[PDB]
Amino acid sequence: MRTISEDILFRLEKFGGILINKTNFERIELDETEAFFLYLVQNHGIEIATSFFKKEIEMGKLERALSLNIYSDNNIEDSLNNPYETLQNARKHVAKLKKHNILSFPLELVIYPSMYCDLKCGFCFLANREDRNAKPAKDWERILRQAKDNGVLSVSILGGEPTRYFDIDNLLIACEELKIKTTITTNAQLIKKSTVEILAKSKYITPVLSLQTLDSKLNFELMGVRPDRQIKLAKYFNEVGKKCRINAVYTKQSYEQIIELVDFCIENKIDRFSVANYSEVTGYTKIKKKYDLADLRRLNEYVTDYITQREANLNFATEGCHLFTAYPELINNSIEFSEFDEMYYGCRAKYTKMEIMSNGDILPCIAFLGVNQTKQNAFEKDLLDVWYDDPLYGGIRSFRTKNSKCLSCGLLKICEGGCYVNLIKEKSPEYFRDSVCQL
Amino acid sequence: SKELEKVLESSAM
Ligand SMILES: C[S@@+](CC[C@H](N)C(=O)[O-])C[C@H]1O[C@@H](n2cnc3c(N)ncnc32)[C@H](O)[C@@H]1O
Ligand code: MET
Ligand code: SF4
Ligand code: SF4
Ligand code: SF4
Repeated sequence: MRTISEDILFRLEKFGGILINKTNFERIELDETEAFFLYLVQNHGIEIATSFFKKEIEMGKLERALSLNIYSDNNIEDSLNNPYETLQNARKHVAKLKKHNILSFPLELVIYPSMYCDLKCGFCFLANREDRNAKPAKDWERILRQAKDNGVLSVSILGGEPTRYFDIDNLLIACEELKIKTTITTNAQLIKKSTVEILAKSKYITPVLSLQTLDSKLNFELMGVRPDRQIKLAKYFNEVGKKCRINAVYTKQSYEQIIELVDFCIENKIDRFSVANYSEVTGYTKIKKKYDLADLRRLNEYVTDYITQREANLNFATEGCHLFTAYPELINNSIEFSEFDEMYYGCRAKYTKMEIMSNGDILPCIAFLGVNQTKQNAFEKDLLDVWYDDPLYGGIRSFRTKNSKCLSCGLLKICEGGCYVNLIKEKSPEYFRDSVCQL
Repeated sequence: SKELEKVLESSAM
């Protein structure tokens, strides 16, 4: 028990620091004393850290920090710097974060190693599923290393069909070796035996299967394939004792069809079943959007009641940007956020998310795929530099609505009129309220 | 607030 565990994320922030448990993503907000102490632990070990802050320990300031189960023994080498310079850099870092007024680094990194896909889902948010310039895993390894060192929480491997990416196995192995909490989302049709084996034995990587419904007819209409492959692979992961998740997009499923999926997830011990809002934000989707966010809540109520009334257990969730607009009873002007939560909740593109396309384009969100503005290259510039200076981030971060209703809304600071990308499409973005908003 | 936090956590893609 000499240094911070690899299963724990610690980061300096403008207000002090943040602690996140990578197993359930529960956060702990730290003051400067706690943060600087743990910063020394991170770079010099507990003995040096405790010796340095002996006065603070004596005064009882670090009782909570010392009591937390976040310590371990690592093979990572300590900083060559003097602890005083490390503390010096910590103060400079905090002051810099105050000046820029940003979170230190995205928690969520989403990489698209190849935009190629073997399918053509009618609901796919991508414009095209072709790619002949995908980079090798070695180039992506440099990206992951930056992400880890700057305090990323999780990495999501998308596309495109990532299991059709030629260098997927090496990419997955790289994630495992770096001990990065990772997910990979796949249509599961032609996943390689080598890829399944890597996932089955993985500690840090969780597979997510894209499956709309057990109904063979309807799933073929939506994805162009039967559910057979997804079903079969979900069963396999259960039998080998590997956690596996399922994500469906709420396009035109009936309640009875969703419940069929719920029952399947229960019996095959799915770790998480998520139903996503059908997002048109990119502007490339084809299938007509039948349900809104209010309808998504309606489904959440129906499913949660079914699980309860049937006395079953399932980590069920509904997800989508601005989903909170369907919960008017929970919204009021007495809502108060911490410094972190105010920048974390709402639009993740502002201060917590980064997405990297196959060509290296750094987007605050996939929504910017339909925005005609220049994008910086991750294969030629450091992620951290971009996180600070990027004009797309700067635009969405500094955007403020002038809408009368929004200005009096309790969730104003985390929403600002709705999706920034949707708003800039309109004639007067600052006065337009996004139509997704059910309030 | 626990209810509000769950909804806000889900308010994302
Ligand atoms: C957006 S990511 C992450 C989804 C979810 N947050 C999770 O926990 O997996 C991958 C999913 O996006 C889904 N997807 C594709 N096009 C979509 C769209 N237009 N709207 C919403 N989801 C879409 C794919 O089916 C895939 O399962
Ligand atoms: C845009 S979807 C990206 C991941 C994979 N192609 C899936 O659909 O599950
Ligand atoms: S499998 Fe994923 S990338 Fe391929 S078309 Fe369907 S949603 Fe799009
Ligand atoms: S769009 Fe406007 S009114 Fe609706 S939740 Fe956001 S700030 Fe509040
Ligand atoms: S930019 Fe729009 S789609 Fe992307 S995270 Fe923010 S609100 Fe959601």
